[PDB]
Amino acid sequence: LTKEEELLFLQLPDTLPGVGKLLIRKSGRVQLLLGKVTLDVTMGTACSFLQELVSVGLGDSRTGEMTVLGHVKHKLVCSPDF
Amino acid sequence: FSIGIGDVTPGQGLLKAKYELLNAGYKKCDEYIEALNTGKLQQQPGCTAEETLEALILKELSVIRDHAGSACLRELDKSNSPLTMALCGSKGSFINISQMIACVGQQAISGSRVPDGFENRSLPHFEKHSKLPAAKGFVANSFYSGLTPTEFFFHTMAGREGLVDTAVKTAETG
Amino acid sequence: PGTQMTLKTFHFAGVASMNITLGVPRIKEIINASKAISTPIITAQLDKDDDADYARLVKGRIEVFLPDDCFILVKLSLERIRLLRLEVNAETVRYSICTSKLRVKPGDVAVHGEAVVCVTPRENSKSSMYYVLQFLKEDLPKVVVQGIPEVSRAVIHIDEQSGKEKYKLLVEGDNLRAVMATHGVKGTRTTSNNTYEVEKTLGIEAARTTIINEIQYTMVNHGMSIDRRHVMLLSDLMTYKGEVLGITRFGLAKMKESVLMLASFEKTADHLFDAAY
Amino acid sequence: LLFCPGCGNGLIVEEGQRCHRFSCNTCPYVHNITRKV
Amino acid sequence: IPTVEEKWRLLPAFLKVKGLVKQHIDSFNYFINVEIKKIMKANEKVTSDADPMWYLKYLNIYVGLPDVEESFNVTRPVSPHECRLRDMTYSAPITVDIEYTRGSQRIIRNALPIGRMPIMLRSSNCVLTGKTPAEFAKLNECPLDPGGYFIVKGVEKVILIQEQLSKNRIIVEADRKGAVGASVTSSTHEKKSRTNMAVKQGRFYLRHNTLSEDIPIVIIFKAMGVESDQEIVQMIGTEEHVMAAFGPSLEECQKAQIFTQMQALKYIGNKVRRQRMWGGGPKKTKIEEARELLASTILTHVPVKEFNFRAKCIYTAVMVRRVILAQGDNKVDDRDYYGNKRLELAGQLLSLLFEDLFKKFNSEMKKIADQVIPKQRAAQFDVVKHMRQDQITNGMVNAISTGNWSLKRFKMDRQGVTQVLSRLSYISALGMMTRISSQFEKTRKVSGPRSLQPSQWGMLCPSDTPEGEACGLVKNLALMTHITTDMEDGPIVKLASNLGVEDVNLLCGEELSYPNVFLVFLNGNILGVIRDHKKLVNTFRLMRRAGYINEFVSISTNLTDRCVYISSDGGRLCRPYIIVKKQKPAVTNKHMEELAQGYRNFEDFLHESLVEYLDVNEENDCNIALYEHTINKDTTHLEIEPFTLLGVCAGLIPYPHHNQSPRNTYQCAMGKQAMGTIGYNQRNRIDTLMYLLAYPQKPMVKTKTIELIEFEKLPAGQNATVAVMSYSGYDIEDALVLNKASLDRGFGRCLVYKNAK
Amino acid sequence: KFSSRHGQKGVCGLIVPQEDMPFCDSGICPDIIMNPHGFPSRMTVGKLIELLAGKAGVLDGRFHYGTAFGGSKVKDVCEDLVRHGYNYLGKDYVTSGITGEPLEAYIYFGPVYYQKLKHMVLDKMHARARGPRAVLTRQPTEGRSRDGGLRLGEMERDCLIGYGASMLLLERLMISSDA
Amino acid sequence: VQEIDVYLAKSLAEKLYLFQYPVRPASMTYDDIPHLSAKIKPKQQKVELEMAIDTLNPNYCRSKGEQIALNMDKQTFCSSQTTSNTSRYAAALYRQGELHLTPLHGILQLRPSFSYLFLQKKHAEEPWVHLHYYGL
Amino acid sequence: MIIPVRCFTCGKIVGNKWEAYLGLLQAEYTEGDALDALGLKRYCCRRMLLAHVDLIEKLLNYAP
Repeated sequence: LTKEEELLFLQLPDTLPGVGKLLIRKSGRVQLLLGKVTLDVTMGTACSFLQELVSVGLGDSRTGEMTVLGHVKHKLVCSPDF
Repeated sequence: FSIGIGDVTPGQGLLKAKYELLNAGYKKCDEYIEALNTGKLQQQPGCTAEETLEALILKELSVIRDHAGSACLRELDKSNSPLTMALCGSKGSFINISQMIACVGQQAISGSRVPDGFENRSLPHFEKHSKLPAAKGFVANSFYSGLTPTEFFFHTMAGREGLVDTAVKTAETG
Repeated sequence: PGTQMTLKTFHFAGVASMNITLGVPRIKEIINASKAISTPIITAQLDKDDDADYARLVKGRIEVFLPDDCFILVKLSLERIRLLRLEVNAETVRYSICTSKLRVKPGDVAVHGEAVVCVTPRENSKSSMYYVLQFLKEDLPKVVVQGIPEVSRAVIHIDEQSGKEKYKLLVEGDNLRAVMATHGVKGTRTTSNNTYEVEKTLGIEAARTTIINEIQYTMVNHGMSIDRRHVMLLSDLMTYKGEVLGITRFGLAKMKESVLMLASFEKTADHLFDAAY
Repeated sequence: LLFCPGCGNGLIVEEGQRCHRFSCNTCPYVHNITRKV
Repeated sequence: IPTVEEKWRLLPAFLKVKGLVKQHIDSFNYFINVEIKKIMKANEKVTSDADPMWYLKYLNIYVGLPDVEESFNVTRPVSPHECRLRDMTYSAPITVDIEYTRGSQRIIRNALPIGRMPIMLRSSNCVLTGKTPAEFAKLNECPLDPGGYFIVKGVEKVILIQEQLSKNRIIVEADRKGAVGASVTSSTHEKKSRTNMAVKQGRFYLRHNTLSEDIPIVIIFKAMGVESDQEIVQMIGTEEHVMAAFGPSLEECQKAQIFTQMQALKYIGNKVRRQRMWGGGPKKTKIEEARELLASTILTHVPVKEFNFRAKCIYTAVMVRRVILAQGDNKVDDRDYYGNKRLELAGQLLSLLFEDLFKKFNSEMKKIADQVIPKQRAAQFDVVKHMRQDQITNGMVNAISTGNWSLKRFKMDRQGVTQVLSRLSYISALGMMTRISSQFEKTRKVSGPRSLQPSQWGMLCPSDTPEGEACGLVKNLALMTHITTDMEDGPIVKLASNLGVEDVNLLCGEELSYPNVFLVFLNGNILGVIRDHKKLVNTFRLMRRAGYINEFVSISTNLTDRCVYISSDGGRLCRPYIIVKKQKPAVTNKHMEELAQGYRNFEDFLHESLVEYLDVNEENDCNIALYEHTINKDTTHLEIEPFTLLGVCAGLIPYPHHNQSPRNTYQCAMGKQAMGTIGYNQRNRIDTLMYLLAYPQKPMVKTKTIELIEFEKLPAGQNATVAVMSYSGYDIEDALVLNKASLDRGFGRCLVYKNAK
Repeated sequence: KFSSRHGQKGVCGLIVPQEDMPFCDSGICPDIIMNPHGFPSRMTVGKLIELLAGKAGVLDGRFHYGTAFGGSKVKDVCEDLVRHGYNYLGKDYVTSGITGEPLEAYIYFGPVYYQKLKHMVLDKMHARARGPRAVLTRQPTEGRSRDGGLRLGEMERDCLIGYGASMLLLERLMISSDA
Repeated sequence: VQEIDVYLAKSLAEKLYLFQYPVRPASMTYDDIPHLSAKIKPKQQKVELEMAIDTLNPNYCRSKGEQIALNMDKQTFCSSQTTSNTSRYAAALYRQGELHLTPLHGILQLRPSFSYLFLQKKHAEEPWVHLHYYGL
Repeated sequence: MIIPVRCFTCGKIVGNKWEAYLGLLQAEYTEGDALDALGLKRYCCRRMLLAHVDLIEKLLNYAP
């Protein structure tokens, strides 16, 4: 993939509770060696930018202030491959 | 009269004239089929030319069957059955002393070789997008050395003409 | 003879294109003379006794760019494509687009467009601001490139038959008199394959002979040669009143024929009860 | 051809009589235009 | 031992649990087993509208088996004799316990017969399963009868298997005139027909089930509001041709008007024809645009089952893009392709009738309840008044006998299904069974679907045709071709959420992107986004191939269109195949000494990626090879054996190589009726045309498939010395100078019986 | 009715007695007889072989297989016929009962497996004495339910009227059902 | 082999709501967010704003809104809500040195509403809104 | 059902020779040689024993 300072958006397959690490391998096979050693060896996703998102964190302006922060980058997914 | 088997066995001294012509035929058909991706010969003429490497391969397999037939009807010793049921219009013809000796090919569907019906290939027991005298029906085994299960299922699909021909014949005539 | 043989006659025909079209079920079309016939094929000769080029000139005689915005309509591939397809002109395109400027919807005549060497068809000012729609479609298609103004594709037969080189026009569009201006021609040998059209376009016994030969094409396929006097008798049945109303399977407006055939609508139904009441 | 990017609606006229400019229906905005096929 | 014997001794391995007839018995076993409980889930729960809520509730409806097992022949147990002589019928009552929500509170749970199940002879409830050819004496019957046929007033009624096309699936044909996107969906209920059309020179409309006219699509997309018509066009496509071609429809809609949902949809609010049911909308006076939109939850009428209409939106927007086949003149999708035709089978018709008879009885119970309000007594719902019991009997028997599955909820009054087993031998006793019957084929004399398509090499026989009218229209499902009933879609939903299949509510009309292969059709059900087909599919295969999800879940990867299906629904044909492992068949030349003698118990060649089950589609992906002897190293599966396209009634010729196809069609018709030994019953039974022989002889040039039928213990013809000789003008056009002194010495007796009743 | 296992459905033309049928040299005379005119135009060569693996499987005790796309070829069967004393081709050397001297051209033999179909000429005994036109339903004896015999339906009377003789047609009219 | 580590950042992501725009791809256009007049709901956002239209072009045919009402001109939005990958772990800001996971709330798409004529309990009442900038 | 007493095309008597093979298939010759120790030196009777199906036993299993 790419090694930059984007503000990405992951997907992770749902693991009920039975620090992450993008320990990228060679040849681009990017992996995720995570505690409870399961290897969510995953990324490379269908693109975007027909949608120009905004990653607002709702500050709850009824009590706070909302903020436009992280508009959009190349979203990511995970799929624990076998 | 007694048609035994030797009435429908070609000699083992002129089986050659089928194997070598199979080699030559498949060779030239492969040459052209390779060509239609590069086109050094070339089609266009024909007009069209996409499946006008159909007419040429059709008539190459026709040359194959004509050669084979004429090999089915030369060494037949004259003291023979079906030879003596086509020398006399009695029962059957010279294109049935050939489907029983050398080359029952080629079947068709509608005056055209077997279409697809899996995507870009006729049968799945083959390779994608690759027309040839095998992936689009062309039996090459005489009913003596009968056939293979990719030459039977291209036989009950031109066979199912004489069962649909003689079954919608009585649709308009009735 | 429509019932017996269909096997070794319509399938060799193995395997080639170029003029082997129909067999026995053409009997249905000849008898019925139905207008839903999908083969209105109209044969006709040409400057026949010639070479491929000699007749090819008349063959060519027989018979596409960016539409824009900001007060401009379109252009044309008026380049050597037409000059190597068929003799037409940018002025011919102007003349055609002048004709109703559309088919079946009220476009304009606009008198006129194409004020350049290549057509500038002058999308008429947006009086009907509704649509650039017709402004695009009505010019997009062919207007001077159909060769009969109502026809499917023309055909050419550069074929060496009867020893010499024959050259025909297997046109597929009704009706005859399409061969008025085929300055070939060969007008003596102009023919047809649709009974009701040749009824009005050509002579009466012309249509009788066409019905004779039409059923004598469904039987040349292998073996079967029924007696010519039989099809002669059928053709005589076709043309009692001269004006050719061939014996159809549902009825005829020919009072000297048998009125029994009229009732055979395949078959009797409630209509006879309604007529009885 | 083109979409009036204000409210995501359609474009209407040529207007080349004056210039390239528009009054997109129901999207009360103006853009210019150009270059169909 | 050799390379070969392995692949030709997989037959008695799979021909025991799921073989040649046993699809019939499997389907109906499941339909006795669980699907009846499924239909029980359509409980009553509505019956007490004008009442203190005296609802019924079926506790557990089983076919004589709630808490019971020996209720499977409830006429004081009875064999098929005592049903083929006394003319009685099999019967097991579909008993149930009920849960009166009674206001007098007596919740009565007596086991109540609701009718009778005509049990398929030799199902997993009959008294003829798990028994030896010695136990087959007290039950008067052969061991080797086909089994799977019903008992209809002493008449053996089989159920021909139909070929009804797939539901839930677009059918993008291409008429000679224009394209037709006709998604003939269903919901197990009705033939809903929400077809699109390329109607008038680039003008798109919906001949919905009801709607009064043709509705311009852009207004339809308004009806599931995507009102930013920019979104409509970008979703339909992003290239030049797609946008331009679709343009006219948006232009016409806007020229009419552009409104949101609360307007420009009264344009369809009143233009609706299911408004024709003004009397069918008695309550809810709320009826107009907003209210056929409230009832537009059923304006699903399609596989996709959401309440926020984005699912139906994308369905219409892939419809609209797979009707404009990018100048849909070169692209053609043909009907007769056995990935499309899904076999509805004896059990499936019985399941329709389960559904409809229980619902009809419940409806009449509801009517009685809704009239019994004046009755101040306890028997508003009581068993005593609940007395249509043993009258589902008559419905079932009438259906199986007259051949009429007369219906109202499913829009089909089908007649012509059930027939009588042609017991002229046990050869035609099978050939009658294992027969598939065609369907509409709009003009059946238009012989398009009459020639045998190459699209079921295997799964349907090549030469079984009754010349005449039923050629290519009655079909012998003639061999190894296993069959699927239904699955659970859940454990593919999980693998979709995991394996890299996005949620479509995270993206917009990017869906013209060639890296983004985005057919994910979980049985028509909606779609799945994510790219990387050539990993999702391959890891999904290589996950089911190792003991996980049940080996039937075929997935096609076509590249002309972005096709990646997940077809896990019924009607699918199948076949077993040897896994090549992409280099060498995974049977290793030494499974024989496990394939034959001891262990690898069996079907455990399916839990080890050794041999696996295809479909038509997955065959359209894979690359099979006839023999090992000519594998070329790109093959995905391997043929178990060539001789199982020629099937049970058709693999009777010796050396079917050398004959023509017409000759084997003739024989595979004749061989059926030919006088033969009906088997072992014969004398104990009574039946009309028992055309026995008296001195029959085994074949003597036999086929490895003559043995497997078991019907070489029961040969159908004398074995005759024969010359090839022309005697004297009587032989001539296929005539036989049969000498006497062999008719005298018994060559070819007959024992024509008949029957007076 | 006979069948053959090869869609070769002959019928008993003659029924000859034992003494007239040809006998090879051993003593074998046919049960059935075909004539070699069903083969060369039907091309069932799956029958010239079945008679090889019959006569080679019994003369040796074997019990042979010709299975779809497998089987047992012609060479081994030929050698079996050799081992028990016959041709490669299994064509016997017959003399003719009628006159008592060798047939000039040899005569194929060996076991076939003739099936014996339904639809005989005894279940198909049918005839009609008279047909009047009744008063109950006012019908002649059409098809069944009155007798067996004929039914001159559409194409049948279409042929009847298409003869070309005047009072042949008149007679057909006058004798049709009633006059 | 960049082995960058992913913080399971507990920095409150309950606030995080992805907003999507299947509206503005034409020229990398954005809202130039303020333009506030801001109104937002927590459930089915229905973001209603001050997307006031530019003025350089000739008057933008203001008679349109003057036909009924435009009071500059709000181009408001109703949020097409979704249930989606937000609960997978729906990531956030990622440097090449650090990586902060934060699990978002339900993503919501946004689209203009075309206002051409049980959230009302409190969710529809909630729009007291302030879209503002703070490096955080 | 039972054994033809005569070889339909030979004449030889046969029915005397079925309770010897069921005693000569357990001395365990090859069928082709249980049918040479009893006389059958032609096509005919080899058919008439090799090809026949003794449904007698299995039918009589439940006769009454």
